[PDB]
Amino acid sequence: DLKSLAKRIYEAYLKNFNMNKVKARVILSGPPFVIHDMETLCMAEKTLVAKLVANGIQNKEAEVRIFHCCQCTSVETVTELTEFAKAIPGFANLDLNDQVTLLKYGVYEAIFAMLSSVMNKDGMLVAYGNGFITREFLKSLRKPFCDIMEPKFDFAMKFNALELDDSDISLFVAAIICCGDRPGLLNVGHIEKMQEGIVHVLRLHLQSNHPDDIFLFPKLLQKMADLRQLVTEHAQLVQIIKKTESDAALHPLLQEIYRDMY
Amino acid sequence: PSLLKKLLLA
Ligand SMILES: CC(C)(Sc1ccc(CCN(CCCCC2CCCCC2)C(=O)NC2CCCCC2)cc1)C(=O)O
Repeated sequence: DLKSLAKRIYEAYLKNFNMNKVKARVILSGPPFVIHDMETLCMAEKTLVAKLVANGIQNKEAEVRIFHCCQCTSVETVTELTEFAKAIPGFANLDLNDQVTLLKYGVYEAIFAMLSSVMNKDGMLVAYGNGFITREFLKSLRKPFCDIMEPKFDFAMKFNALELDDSDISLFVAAIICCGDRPGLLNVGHIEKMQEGIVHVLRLHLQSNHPDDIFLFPKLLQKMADLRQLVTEHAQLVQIIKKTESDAALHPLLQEIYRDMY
Repeated sequence: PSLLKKLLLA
């Protein structure tokens, strides 16, 4: 049954992501440590990422230290997304090379969708729910580092106005991953059929869970397209950083994901 | 054996 597909996907999302929207809102309502300036950045580093500045790289610029912490977080999130993908019914029956391709193109769209759950108009919850970085602090970083997060806050504020819950977001992330128009897929037809099943369950679930919003499904299709564009632009900025910033070397896994992408 | 594929095989 399609209700079973939706529940299995939701259960896989609750199991595999450390942060979910209910948990994040519980914390964001009221005690995470607030990073809003350089003084509090340095304090947070000593409490929450002690090893990073035990010596250490703390003679590198603050923007570069933040970027490193962000890379570590993305490496962790790719692992969580991979375990979630492996639990999406039918994903494990795909060609292993197609599974790689789907993850490669889908992870950052899924990341920026899920980032919305930890953002409000003032900032974002970070470090496994233990810190909160203000949106204004991130805007205050030197270029180009101040240009990374702001488009993601802009996406998140509109996405959050749709008032989705984790049961919806889990299906939306599954739809993002199981996308038959990624470049290089071997078995496009089998992936399109899998995608169709997930999208069908998403359409029915939104009708049930959001009876008040008759356009919520096409709104979410548009958000998927917006996320693809957001990822293309993000990758372009990452390339500017990798090229102009010597201390901003990419973790090998992230280099692999970005290579030959867009 | 890419790192992504390694994660899938974990
Ligand atoms: C790293 C690039 C090269 S650029 C990039 C990409 C993503 C992000 C958002 C990272 N982040 C803040 C992580 C902030 C860590 C904090 C910094 C200050 C000191 C204490 C620790 C965060 O919380 N991510 C969530 C995780 C939960 C699931 C949703 C995503 C920032 C930059 C990449 O493309 O990967």
